[PDB]
Amino acid sequence: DTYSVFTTKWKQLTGVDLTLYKEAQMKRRLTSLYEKKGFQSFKDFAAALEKDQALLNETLDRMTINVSEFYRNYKRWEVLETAILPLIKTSRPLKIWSAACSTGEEPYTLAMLLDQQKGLPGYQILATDIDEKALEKAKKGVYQERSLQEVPLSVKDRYFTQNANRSYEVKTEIKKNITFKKHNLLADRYEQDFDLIVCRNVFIYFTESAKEELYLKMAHSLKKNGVLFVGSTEQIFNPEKFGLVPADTFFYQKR
Ligand SMILES: Nc1ncnc2c1ncn2[C@@H]1O[C@H](CSCC[C@H](N)C(=O)O)[C@@H](O)[C@H]1O
Repeated sequence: DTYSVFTTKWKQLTGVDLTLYKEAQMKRRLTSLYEKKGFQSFKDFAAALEKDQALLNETLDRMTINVSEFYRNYKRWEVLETAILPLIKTSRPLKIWSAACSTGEEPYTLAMLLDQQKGLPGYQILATDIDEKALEKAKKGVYQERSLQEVPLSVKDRYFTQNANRSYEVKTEIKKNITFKKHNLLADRYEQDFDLIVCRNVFIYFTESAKEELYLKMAHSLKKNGVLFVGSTEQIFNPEKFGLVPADTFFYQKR
C-alpha cells in the first residue's frame, strides 16, 4: 500500500504518525499537495521531503486547515469569561495550555482575556504546535486585521501597536506570559496540573480512536475542577467515564 509505506516514512522524518489521522482525508490533502508540486507518487514525494527541509516544513504547515483568528467563535469566549473563569480561578496563578495554537491567535486571545481580569493572581500559557513555521509567526506576534475582526477595539488598542494600516503587533506585556513550544499531542509527554486546556480545531483531524486516547491524557493533565475547552464542532461522549462533567457546551470540568 503506497500510503502505508509513505506513512512509515513520514513518521520516521517528523515523528507524526499519520495512522492517527483520518486516512481518506489526510491521504487526499497530501496527494493534492505533492501533485501541486508535480510529484507523481508518494514514493517520489517522500524522497524529496528527506532532501528538502523547507518542503518538509512546508508540508507540516499544510497538513491541516490552519487559518485562525482571535476569539474564534467569539460568543464561546464570553462563556469562558463569565461562566468558566469563576469555576477555575483560585489564589494561585492560572496555568493554561493552548494545545495546537497554530499562528498564535488563540494563545494571544487567552492572554488578553486573562490580563483584563483585575486581581487574577497571574497567568501562564504554554502554547504548542507541531508546525514550526506557525510557531515562528506566533512568536513574532504580528497580525493583519483579517485575524482580529472579533477583537473589541479597546482591547486592540490596549494590547497591540498598530504599525501600519491593517497591521498590528502584540505588546511584550502579553508575550511575556506565553511560552511557544514545539510539541506533538500524539507522541510527546504532557505537562500536568493545568487549570485550563484549550484544544480547538485539531481533534477534527485525528481518528476517533486517537482523540479518545487524547481526552483521557487531557483529563489527566487537568487539576481537579480545571476545564477543557474544545472547538465548536467537537464533543466528548460519556465525559463521566473520563471524570469530566460538561460545564456549558464545549467546556468540560474535571470533577
Ligand atoms: N499531532 C499534533 N500535535 C499538535 N498540533 C497539531 C498536531 N496535528 C496538527 N496540529 C496543528 O493543529 C492546528 C489546527 S488549526 C487550529 C488552531 C487554533 N486552536 C484554532 O482554533 O483556530 C494546526 O496548526 C496544526 O499544525
